[PDB]
Amino acid sequence: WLSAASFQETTRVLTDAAINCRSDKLNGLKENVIIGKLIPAGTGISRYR
Amino acid sequence: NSVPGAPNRVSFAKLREPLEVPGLLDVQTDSFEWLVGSDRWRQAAIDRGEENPVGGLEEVLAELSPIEDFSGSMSLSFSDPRFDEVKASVDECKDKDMTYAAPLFVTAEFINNNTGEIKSQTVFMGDFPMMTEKGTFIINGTERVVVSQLVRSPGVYFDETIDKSTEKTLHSVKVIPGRGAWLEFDVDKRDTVGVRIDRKRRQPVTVLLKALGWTNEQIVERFGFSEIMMGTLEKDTTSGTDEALLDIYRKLRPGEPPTKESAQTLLENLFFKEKRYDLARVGRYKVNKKLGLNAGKPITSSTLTEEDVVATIEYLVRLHEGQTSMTVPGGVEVPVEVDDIDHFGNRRLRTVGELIQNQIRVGLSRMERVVRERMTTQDVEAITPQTLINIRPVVAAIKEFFGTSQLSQFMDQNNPLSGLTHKRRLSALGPGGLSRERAGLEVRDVHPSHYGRMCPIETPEGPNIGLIGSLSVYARVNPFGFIETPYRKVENGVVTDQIDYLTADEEDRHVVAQANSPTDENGRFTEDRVMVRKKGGEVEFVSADQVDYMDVSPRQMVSVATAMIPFLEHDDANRALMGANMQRQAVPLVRSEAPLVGTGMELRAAIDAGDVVVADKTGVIEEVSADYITVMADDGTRQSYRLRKFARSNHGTCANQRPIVDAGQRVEAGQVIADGPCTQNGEMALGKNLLVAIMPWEGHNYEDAIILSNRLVEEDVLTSIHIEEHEIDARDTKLGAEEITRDIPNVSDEVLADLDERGIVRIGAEVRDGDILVGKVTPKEVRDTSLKVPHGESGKVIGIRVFSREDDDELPAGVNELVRVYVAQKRKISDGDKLAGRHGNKGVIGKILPVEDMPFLPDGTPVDIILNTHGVPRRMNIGQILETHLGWVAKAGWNIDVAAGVPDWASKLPEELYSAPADSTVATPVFDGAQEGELAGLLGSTLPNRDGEVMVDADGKSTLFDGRSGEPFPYPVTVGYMYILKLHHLVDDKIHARSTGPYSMITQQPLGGKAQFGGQRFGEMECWAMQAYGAAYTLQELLTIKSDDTVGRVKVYEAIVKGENIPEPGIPESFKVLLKELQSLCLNVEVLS
Amino acid sequence: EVIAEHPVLLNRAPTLHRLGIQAFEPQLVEGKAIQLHPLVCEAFNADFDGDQMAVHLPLSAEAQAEARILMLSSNNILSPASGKPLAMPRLDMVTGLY
Amino acid sequence: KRLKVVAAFQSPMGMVLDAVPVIPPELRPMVQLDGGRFATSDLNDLYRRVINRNNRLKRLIDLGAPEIIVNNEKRMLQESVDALFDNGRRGRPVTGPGNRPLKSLSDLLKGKQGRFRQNLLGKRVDYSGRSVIVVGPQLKLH
Amino acid sequence: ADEAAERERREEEAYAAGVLDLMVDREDLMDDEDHLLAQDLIDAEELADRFK
Amino acid sequence: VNFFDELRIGLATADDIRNWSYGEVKKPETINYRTLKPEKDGLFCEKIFGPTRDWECYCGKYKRVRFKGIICERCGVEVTRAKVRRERMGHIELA
Amino acid sequence: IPRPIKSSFREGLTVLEYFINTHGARKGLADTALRTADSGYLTRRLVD
Ligand SMILES: [Mg+2]
Ligand SMILES: [Zn+2]
Repeated sequence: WLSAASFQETTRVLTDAAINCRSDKLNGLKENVIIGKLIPAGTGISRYR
Repeated sequence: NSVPGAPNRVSFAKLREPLEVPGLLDVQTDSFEWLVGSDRWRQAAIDRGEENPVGGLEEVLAELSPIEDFSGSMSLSFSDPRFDEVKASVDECKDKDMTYAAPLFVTAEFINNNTGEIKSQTVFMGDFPMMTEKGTFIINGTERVVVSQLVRSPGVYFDETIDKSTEKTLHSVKVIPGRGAWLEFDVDKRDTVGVRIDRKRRQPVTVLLKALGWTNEQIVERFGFSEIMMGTLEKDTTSGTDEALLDIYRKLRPGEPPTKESAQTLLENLFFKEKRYDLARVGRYKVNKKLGLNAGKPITSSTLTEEDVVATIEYLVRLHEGQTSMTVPGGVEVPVEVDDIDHFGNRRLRTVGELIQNQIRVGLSRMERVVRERMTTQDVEAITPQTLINIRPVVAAIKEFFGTSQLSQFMDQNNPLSGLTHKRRLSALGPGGLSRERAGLEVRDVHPSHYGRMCPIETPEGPNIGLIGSLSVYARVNPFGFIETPYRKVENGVVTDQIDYLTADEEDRHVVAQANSPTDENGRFTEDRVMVRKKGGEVEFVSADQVDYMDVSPRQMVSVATAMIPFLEHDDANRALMGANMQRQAVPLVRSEAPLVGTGMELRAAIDAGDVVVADKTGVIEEVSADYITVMADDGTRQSYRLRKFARSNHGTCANQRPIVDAGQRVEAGQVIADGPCTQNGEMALGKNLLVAIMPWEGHNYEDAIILSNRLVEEDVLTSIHIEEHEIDARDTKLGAEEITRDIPNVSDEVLADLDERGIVRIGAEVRDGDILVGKVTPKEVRDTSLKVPHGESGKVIGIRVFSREDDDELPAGVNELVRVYVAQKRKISDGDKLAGRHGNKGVIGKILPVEDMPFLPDGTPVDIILNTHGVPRRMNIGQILETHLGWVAKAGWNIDVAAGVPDWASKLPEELYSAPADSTVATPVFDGAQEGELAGLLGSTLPNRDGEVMVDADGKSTLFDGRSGEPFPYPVTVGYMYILKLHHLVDDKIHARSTGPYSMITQQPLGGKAQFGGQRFGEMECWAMQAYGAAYTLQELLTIKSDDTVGRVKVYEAIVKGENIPEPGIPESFKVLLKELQSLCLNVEVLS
Repeated sequence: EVIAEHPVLLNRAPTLHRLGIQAFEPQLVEGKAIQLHPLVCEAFNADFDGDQMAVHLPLSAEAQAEARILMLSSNNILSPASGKPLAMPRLDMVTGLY
Repeated sequence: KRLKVVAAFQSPMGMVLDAVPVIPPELRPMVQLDGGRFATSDLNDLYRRVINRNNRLKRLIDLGAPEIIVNNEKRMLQESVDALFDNGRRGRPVTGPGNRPLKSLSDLLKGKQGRFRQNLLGKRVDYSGRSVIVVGPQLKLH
Repeated sequence: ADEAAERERREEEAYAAGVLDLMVDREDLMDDEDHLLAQDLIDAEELADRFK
Repeated sequence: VNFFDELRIGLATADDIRNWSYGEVKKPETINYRTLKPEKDGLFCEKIFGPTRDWECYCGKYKRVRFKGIICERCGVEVTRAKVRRERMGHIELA
Repeated sequence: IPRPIKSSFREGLTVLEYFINTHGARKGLADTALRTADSGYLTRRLVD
C-alpha cells in the first residue's frame, strides 16, 4: 500500500488497506526510500550486508 | 550626407535604398504623444486625413462625459486636459529614487437641471508618469519599459469545425467586440442555424431577427434561398415575439418579473448600446472593411449597430455553400473567405498608450462610482467640482499597472541593443491575451504575414519561443494598432519612387515583388519573369507587368539584432537566432572597439538607443571634460550636456560615457559627442576583433570549447567592470529602534579599521567576504547585526548613499534610514567564462595559453583565439568563415590590379573598393553584401606586411608554426580576424557550493539557491541511476543525513570533525510527517519488527 | 592531504541512465570551472557550450567504496543496453587516428 | 461485495467516532508579518469551526432542549466534520473566507502536489556544488 | 454509467501531472541557455488525451 | 531503528486517539492578534503543543535550560527541544 | 512545399528561400521539449 498510495485515487487504496489490516513488508525499493531504509539491491540485501 | 560623424565604413552594397531606417523606437513615443494629444502628433494627424484629431485621454474623458445620477436633475462633465512642467529631471530622479512625472490638470463642470447652473473649474488629478527621449518610463529610481502586446482584433471571425464523429464541415461565427454581448452564430449540426448569445444556450436565429422588430416576409425577401432557412424557419414559433425573448431573459437572470418591455430593453441595451456593447473603432472598422457596410463614411459612433449584425448571418449562409462574393444593398463588394487567428489583418498591437488608457478608464470608473454616491446622497448647493472628485483610485490604478503588470518590465540594460530590443518587443502573453490555452504550435510558429512586421528569427529561447518576437526596422503602426510595412508602387513594369505603408489586409489582395528584382535604369525591370509573393505565402516565378507593388529593400523582415549579423544568409535560422539572442547578453567592456567587418545597421542602433550623447544645435565645442561638456551653439545659446560616469545598470554592468571631441571642434546637430558603453565613435561595438586560427589544438578546444592567449589578460582586452549594489534599512521594532553606528558589540578593531566615524566604509576601501559595509545595531542591550559582504563578492567601493527621514526624504513607513553601498570588480577573462561570435559560435574557455606557445605566423604575430573545425559544417554557421576572411582583408587592406583591367569578378563591385588602407572598417549588409566571388579574388590582393611578405594565401590560409615544438605545421591553416563577444555567463556568478548552512524551517531541507547559500537537488532520475548500480548506502545518505534527518546531520558533522566513524541515519522528517498526517485521518500505522 | 583518493560524484541534468552519474578522483586546479575527461562527454551528453555540472561528496566508507568500485569512470566503459563501448574516441581523436 | 468487506474484518469500531485527532501546529502555517498581517492557510479554521459546533452542542443537551434541534445541530456538526476530511464530496464544498474552498487533510495525500506525489520529487542536499565544465585532456578517466 | 470515466480521466490527468513534475525544471537546469520545456508547451490533460 | 520489517495499518478505536495525545482541545480561538501568542487550551496552543520558542513557558517561571522536563503549574508546558510542537497531537472529545 | 531551396549556405540563400526555412526550425525547437516529455512518460511507466 505504500507504493500504490504513491498512485492515484489513494483514498480507495488506504481504505481497502485499513479494513484488511494490510501490513506492507517492504520488499520493493519504491518504498524503502520513503522510509529512508536500504533498498533490497546491491549493498542492501542480507546476503552482502 | 546622412549622418555627420559617420566614420568611413566602406559598403559592399550594390543597390540604392529609397528609404532611410525610420526612428527605431518611434512607436513608443508616437503612442505616448497620442495619449497626451501633444502638438507634434496634432500636426501629424491634421496634415494626414482627419481634421478633428482627438487625442487618447480626451477620448476617455469624453466617452464618459457627461455624467449624472438616475434622476438626471444634476450632471457633470470633464473637458480640456492639460499638462504641467516636470518636477524633476531624469538623473535627479534616479539619484534619490524619485519618479519622472508631470502634474495633470482637468477642467470639469457641474450643472443642475432644476436651477440650470454651471460651475466649471480646473481640477488636479495627480502626477502622471511620463516618457523620456528614449522610450522608458522611470518608476521609483528605476528605468522601465512598457512593451507592446499582440491580441486579436474585435470583429467577425469565422472558422469551420469538423465534428469528430460525423465528418461534416459546418461553419461558425463569432462577434468579438472589445466588450459587451459575447456571441457566436453558427450552422448547427442540423440544417438549422442556431445562435449562442452571451456564450450561452443556443436558440434559433430567426428568433433574434424578429426580435429587433422584423417579420418573416422581409426575411424570405432579403434571403430565402438557402435550405438552412427552412430548418430554422420551420419552428412553428409564435411570430409575435413575446416569450422566446422572455425565455432568453429568464435564462440570463432566472427569477425576473416577466415583461415584453424587459426583454426588449435587454436586447436593445446589451447588443445595441454602449452599456454592454462597444466595438471600439478598430472593431467597427474591421466589420466595415468586411461585409462592405457604410462604405466611405466616418466611423466615430457606430459601435452599437443594427445592420452590422444582420449581414453576418448572410455572410455565414452564403459561405456555407461557398458563394464567393457579396454586396450590401448600398455598400461595396467583398469576397467570402475564412479568417485566420494569426493573420495580422486580424491581430493588432496594444501599444503602451492603449494599456495606460485602459487602466485610466478603470480608475475613472471607480471615481465615477464614488461621485455617483456622493451626488445622490449629498445635498445640493454644497457640492461643486473639488468636492465631487476622489482621485486616489486613478493614481492607484496607474501605479499598480506600472509596478505589477508583466508588461511594465525592467529595462534589459546589459548593452544598448538589449534595451533597444526590450522596446519593439511584441509579447503575445499578458492580461488580455493568451497564457494557458494556445501555448502549443498554432501561435509559437511563423506566418507568411510576418514579413515586415516581425522577425521570424529573433525570439527569446526560454519558455517564450514564439510568444515573444521583435518588430522589424521598416515598420510602423496604424492608429488602430495594425502593423504596416512599406512597399514601392509599380505599374506597367516600371518601378516608381512612391511608397505605401500597407497592412496584410491590403497586401494579400495584391502581388508584391522582391527587392533584388533588378532594374536597368529609369525604373524599368531587367527581365520578363521575376519572383513574387502572393496571398497564401505561395512564392512564384511570374510575369513582369502582372505585378502591382514591390518591396523597398532586403532586410525588411529582419529585426535590428538580426540585421547586424554579416553573411547571415549563409547561416541557418537556428544559429542566427542564437546569435541575435547572444548579442543582447553581451557585457560592456572598458575599451569598445568597432567591428572590422560589420553591417550598415551599427550606427543607428546607437543613435536610436539613448546611450550616446549627441548635440542638439549646430555649434562649437567650448568646454570639455570627463563629466560635463559645454557647447556654444551658433544661435547664441550654450547647451550643456552631462555624462553619467560609472552608473550601475539594471544587471550589474557599467555605463561609462567618454567624449569623442576636443575643444574648438565644430559639430552639427545629430553629430555624436560622447560614446556610450558599447560604442566607438557612434557605432555599436559589443565585443572585439581577434586574430583567429581554425584548427584542432592538443585537446583543449574539444567539443565547442576554445582557447585564448594570455595577451587578452595583460592588455585588458576582454576585461569588464561589474558593479553591485548592497543595501540595508534602519527602522523601528518592539525592543526600541534600529540605529546605524560604528560602535559594534565586542569585536576587534581590524574590522572597523576601514569604517568611518559614522558607520559606513570609507570610500576607496578593499572589501571581501567578512567585511562590514555598514554598521547597524539592533536592540537586545543590543544585537550584533551589521551588513557584510556575501560569499564570492569583493572589490573597491565607489558610492555610499544614505537617505534619511530626519532630513525630509520619502522613505518607507517603517523606516528611519536607508543605506546603499556600491562596490565594483574589474573581472578579467578566465577559464570557464563564455564567449561567442555573431553566428552562434559559442564556447567556454578551457585554456589560456602563454603567448609564447600559440601558433604564430612567420611575422611573429601570435594567434589569439583558436577555434575548431568540427563545429562549423555540422551546424551551418559557415558565415563566420567569411567574416574571418574579409576581416583579414579589412586589417591588411588591398589594391586591386586595375593596371590591366577590372577583372570580371570586380565588375559588380562599386568604386571606392578597388583600393583601401590597412585596418579599414567595412560593411557587408545581410542580403546585399559581398558575394563569394568578390571575396575569393579579394584575398589575393591582401597588401603585404612591412617586410614585403604576404602572411596569407589566395585561399585564406597561412603556414603557422608551433610555439612548443617549434617545428612548423605541415598543411596551410586558416587565419583571419573574427569579432567575438563576452557574455554575462561568468563562472563567478555560476559557481556554487555548500557543506552546512541555512535550512527551510518548514520542510527541514537545505535551502535552494546560490542567492541564499543553498544546495543541489537530488531528484528522482538520480535515485534511479543509483539503484541501477546497487548503491544503497549512498542513497540513504543523500536522502537522510543530508536533507531531512535533523540530528543525523549534526552528529555527522561533529563525528567528522572529531575523526570518529559516522553513525547510521535515524528516521527522516518526511516519513515522520507522513505518519503523523495519516494518524490525523484516524488510521493507525503501527510499525512492526 | 585531505582530498587524496577521496572520490566525488558528478551529475548532469537530465539523468537518463546509470552512466549519467560517475565517480571521479579530484585534483586541484586554480580556477572556477570543473574539468572533465573528454571521453565521458557521451555518457553525459555534455558539450562545453556553456553547460553545467553538479558535484556530490560521499562521506561514509560504504559510499566511498561504492564510488571507487561500482560508479567509477574507468570501471564503466560499456553501455548497459548493447554492450558497446560508450567512452571511446569520438570527434578529433578519430580524425587523428584516421 | 459483502463477503470481501465483511471477511476483511474476519475490529469494526472505526466507522464512527466520539473522539477526533488534531494535528500539531507546526504542520499548519499561521504566522505573523511586519505590520500586523497574518500568513495563514486553509487547513486550520476547520478545527476552530468544529469546536464551535461542538460548543453549540455543549449547551444544547445538559442545558435542556428538544431533541429536534439537538439532532439538527448534530447533522450540521457532521456536515462540518466532512470538511476536515475532504470537504469536496457534496458538490459545492465549504468556501474559504474570501472566495475559494478549503484544503483538507485528504488533500495532503491526494492531488496536485500532496505528500505521496511529493516525497519522491527529490531533495536538496548538503555537501554539494555546481559549476560550469571544461575539457581536461591531460586527465585520466579516474 | 458515467461514474468510472470520471475517476479514470482524473487518475490519468494526475499520472501525466506527475510525469511533468518528474522532469527537471528551469530552477534546476544544467544546459546552455533556458530552452523550451514540456511544462510550457502541453498540459497534463493533453498528455493524457494523446495516449488513449 | 530503521530495523523495521512491516507496517501494519488499520483503523483506530477512539481510545487509541486519547492515547496518542498529551491533552485535549476546548477553546476555538486559533490566536489573539495581541501578545503574538496563541490562546490557551485552544488551537495552535502551547499546553499540548510543546514549548513555543526554547525550553520556554508562557508564564515565564522556568526559562532556565539547566532544568529539563518540568511542567509549569501556572501554564502547563514542558521545557523540551526539537520543536516538539511537530510530534504532538490532541484529542477532541465531543458527545 | 513544391518551391524548393535551390541555393546552398555557400552560394548564399535569397530572402524568400530563407523565410521558408524558419518554419521548421521553430517547429523543431518547440518539438524537442514534447519529445523529452513523452520519453519521460514512457520511462516513468516502465520503471513503475
Ligand atoms: Mg549545450
Ligand atoms: Zn510556566
